[PDB]
Amino acid sequence: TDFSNLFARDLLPAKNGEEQTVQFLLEVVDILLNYVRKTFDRSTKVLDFHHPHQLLEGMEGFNLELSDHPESLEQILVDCRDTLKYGVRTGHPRFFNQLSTGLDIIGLAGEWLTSTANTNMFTYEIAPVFVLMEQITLKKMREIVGWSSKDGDGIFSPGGAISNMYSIMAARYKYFPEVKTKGMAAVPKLVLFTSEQSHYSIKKAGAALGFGTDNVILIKCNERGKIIPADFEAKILEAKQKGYVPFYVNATAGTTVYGAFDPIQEIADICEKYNLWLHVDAAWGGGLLMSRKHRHKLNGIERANSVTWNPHKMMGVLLQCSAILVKEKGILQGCNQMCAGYLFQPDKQYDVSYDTGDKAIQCGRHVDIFKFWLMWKAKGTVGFENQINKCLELAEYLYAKIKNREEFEMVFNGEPEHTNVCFWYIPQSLRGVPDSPQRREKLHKVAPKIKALMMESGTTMVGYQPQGDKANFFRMVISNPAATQSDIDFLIEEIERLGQDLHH
Amino acid sequence: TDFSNLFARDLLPAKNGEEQTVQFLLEVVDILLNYVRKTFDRSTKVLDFHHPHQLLEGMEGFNLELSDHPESLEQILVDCRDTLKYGVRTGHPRFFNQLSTGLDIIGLAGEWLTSTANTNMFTYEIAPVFVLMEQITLKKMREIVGWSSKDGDGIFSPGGAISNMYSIMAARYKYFPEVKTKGMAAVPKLVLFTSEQSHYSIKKAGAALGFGTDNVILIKCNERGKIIPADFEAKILEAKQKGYVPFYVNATAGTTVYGAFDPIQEIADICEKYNLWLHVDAAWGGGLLMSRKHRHKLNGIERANSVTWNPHKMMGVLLQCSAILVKEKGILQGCNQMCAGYLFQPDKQYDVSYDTGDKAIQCGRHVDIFKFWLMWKAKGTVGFENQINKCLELAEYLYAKIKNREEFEMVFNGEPEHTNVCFWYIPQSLRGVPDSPQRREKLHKVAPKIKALMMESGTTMVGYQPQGDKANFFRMVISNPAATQSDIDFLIEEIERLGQD
Repeated sequence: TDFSNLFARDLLPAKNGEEQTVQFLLEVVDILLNYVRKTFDRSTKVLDFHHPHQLLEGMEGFNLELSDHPESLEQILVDCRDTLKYGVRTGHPRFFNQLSTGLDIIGLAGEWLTSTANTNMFTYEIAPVFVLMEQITLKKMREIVGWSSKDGDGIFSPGGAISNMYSIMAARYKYFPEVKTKGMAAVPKLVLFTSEQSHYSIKKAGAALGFGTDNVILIKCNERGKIIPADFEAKILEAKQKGYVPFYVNATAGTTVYGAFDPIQEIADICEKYNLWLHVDAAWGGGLLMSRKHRHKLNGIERANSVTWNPHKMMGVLLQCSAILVKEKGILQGCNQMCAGYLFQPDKQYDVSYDTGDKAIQCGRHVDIFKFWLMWKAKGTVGFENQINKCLELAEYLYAKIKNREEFEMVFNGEPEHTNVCFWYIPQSLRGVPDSPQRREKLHKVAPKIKALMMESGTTMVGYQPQGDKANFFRMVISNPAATQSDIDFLIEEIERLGQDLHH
Repeated sequence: TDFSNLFARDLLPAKNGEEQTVQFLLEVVDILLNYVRKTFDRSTKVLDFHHPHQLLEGMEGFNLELSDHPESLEQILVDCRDTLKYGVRTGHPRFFNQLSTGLDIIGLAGEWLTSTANTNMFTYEIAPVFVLMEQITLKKMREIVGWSSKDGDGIFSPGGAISNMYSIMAARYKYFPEVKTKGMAAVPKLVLFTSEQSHYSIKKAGAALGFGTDNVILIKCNERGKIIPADFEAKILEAKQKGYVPFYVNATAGTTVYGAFDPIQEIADICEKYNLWLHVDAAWGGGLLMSRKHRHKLNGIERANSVTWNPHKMMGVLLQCSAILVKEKGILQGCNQMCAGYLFQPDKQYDVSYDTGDKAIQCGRHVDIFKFWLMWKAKGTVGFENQINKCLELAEYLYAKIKNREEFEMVFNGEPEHTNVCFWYIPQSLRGVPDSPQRREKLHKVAPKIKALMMESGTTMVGYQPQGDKANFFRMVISNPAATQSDIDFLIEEIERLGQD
């Protein structure tokens, strides 16, 4: 009869709704604090798995349907509790399913404040502090990349896929600025280059931006999943022999599956020779720039024309936090500006070059900076460094543990460059067969079955995927500071235990 | 002591940091609660304005610079307090600067939960509840638009600008699917049509997607800022006469400045006749679909092939909340899919049609659904309706108040269709008049001066802008349920006060 007789219409801005608003929000916070507590407790399941149809039918009875009339605030609080009950705990020490794992407390605080501030990034006028924080943070990132203060630009975007899109748009504007007014049909045939094992967002941007996927050329990778530079130069020559114009390459920089690093320095030499825009996709591998021990894997990045870097991956900033960094200033502005009305707006009393909105592809833009800035203040560069180092350390631990075991087979020959560890579990019946197309078809079914059993028990989660002619394999990854040695020991033992229950 | 010698490294996941984690977060919440309290208090300033260099060149105990070593949690709490101190209160009853104004308490709660859940929208695997909420909500939105309850399509996007971009991509794939593989050079000179007063995101997507801005054709508007269908038809004929290929029109649907509504039904007739994709940009005007009294302004929308609708504007959902709705299912999937790795994954144990990420242009995608879904549960459709109705009511009040005053001049002849009220403050010197390029040069300087004085005093904020040949004018807008009639009285009196100063 308290919250069960109260409605949202009775809260602020409703006259003198202050105390009840405070009490409601404190009741919400209480629910979230309990969830935060349980996230770091290993007795808690990673997830209570339900098929889509189970939750759609009233489970139980959590009602997802919408209606004409309001529910009570008590029912709203119940809906909050149930939503968290049936979701996946992405902060759990034993959640290894994605590249982004864990729950940073400072990041969480930063997020809660950002939501309270509730503003757009497009002008200094309504986001003065956040605009300056972005400027400070972006330049710091460019310094870490190895670029000089002489030049530099950048913006945060809604995901690294869109950061990658930015780089291609910027590269096309630098070389063929007439595309903006006249379109793709008014310039020569432009061709892009990316690794066979690079992220699909390159092809996606290729299609979206009017290049066509036929004109996104995949470069051959060696055994370790790295671009072979000789193939890159050969593809360039092949393109211009038929009258096409090579203008852009994407180097990764920490691939999504292998965690491989493309040889940036060799690629840069070829780019300098043929005048190609060099983009480095460090969405995943960019975290390693924070480590003195590991940053050498990105050597040559200082020669890139642009860099994609996702703090929301390795640095464990909360979703989303993705930057595109561009060496030369003015390219993003020139490429994207429409000088509308109305929003920018040259006769403001302040320097309108702080209205960053017109160099974006977005109009309205969510504030992603505060959570990241605050975390950097709370940790220091050394904080990120130590965190990244231990993640990579326990990835080495994992690799060494399974490296020479009969139960496991490594997908490729080579030490992992990132926290990615790619392996098959080999069931007893398959050990020493040997390798055959019939063996691969049976092996293919092993990973999805084990994953199904993982999700049913809710003990752990890890991703599986095929690649090229390889059958489904586990891609283990570590980015969660909550993950410990015993959590890795647990996972290994769990996969083995579940590999002995393939008969359901 | 307390937090003076505690650090982030001592909090969870650190072994014994549970008690200090809870206490820290409760101290953060306390700061946010005080800010929420003050947001709805009219004694509080909307903003304490500072030039960028003023904030950069040191504020007391507040360093923006980053360093190698951590600050104490006490200093972190101070940084939070200072950040909010020097920002703009977008929830303030007297904040009228943008189309998105106000602070919804349920929306705020929803946001806090979403951040705690911290997940991606791309698969049912890691976002089971949120994926279903999105499916339920999108179909409800399609029903409100007037489309079928079965099938249909849509997705939430990071802004209405990108929702607009989706619609052009979808139309292009529907009409010219060869572009995806061959590029734009395989189908020379495709053109897009949009109003002269439509949102710049159409031109922006035109440039980005390879059409060229030359091939984004602007349609003439009448006195009231509406597309002249006449005109629309004439430009189509002109375009195909020179060999170009029309395929797409954008109708708005609630324009950013005038708040005008394009005549969708007449445009739809022309689209049906010439086989053009009809997109309705209801980013701003879409909130009016929730009102039985006002939804008629969007009559014909049921005939659209796609609709952009931003709950984060009129419905007052916290940024960002934007949907693209597509009548025909499978277009977004066909247009956008890359069928990678990873993730998708076709051989999962659950129905993989519930993995929706491959029809997006994004890979990773922020959960924008919960805050919106929760607000809808908390308010009901009737809740949104009553809220929308009062905002439009006090926009009528404003219009009537200044309509026949010597101090004010209306930018165009006609009653506002939305909450947008466009007017000049005319100082004594320019009464009256006559209209000339010489006079417009003087009037242009008025609005920016008053705005500068507004921001200095921090009493209120309202936008100003030019359009075509018109000098800078004020564009008042109302979307904040906290705004009252007395706040409208205050703003008007404040404009007049600042007007001769």
